[PDB]
Amino acid sequence: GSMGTAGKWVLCNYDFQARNSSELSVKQRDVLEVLDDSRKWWKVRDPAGQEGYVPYNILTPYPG
Amino acid sequence: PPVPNPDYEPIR
Repeated sequence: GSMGTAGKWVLCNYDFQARNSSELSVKQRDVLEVLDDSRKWWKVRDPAGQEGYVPYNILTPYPG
Repeated sequence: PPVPNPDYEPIR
């Protein structure tokens, strides 16, 4: 149920693990919905329904 | 070199 756009799709270049509640656990070759992109860490959502921060270094602009 | 400078307004 997609009401409208707000971010984009970004692929994970590398894997990571959520060491705190402010962050998330993601793997390379996965794609995530960004929500905020104005700083060093972007607010995205996993396909399982979980929101938090991940480093922009492992994120890349996916063409869809 | 992943994990850049610490982000503002955390979830904790």
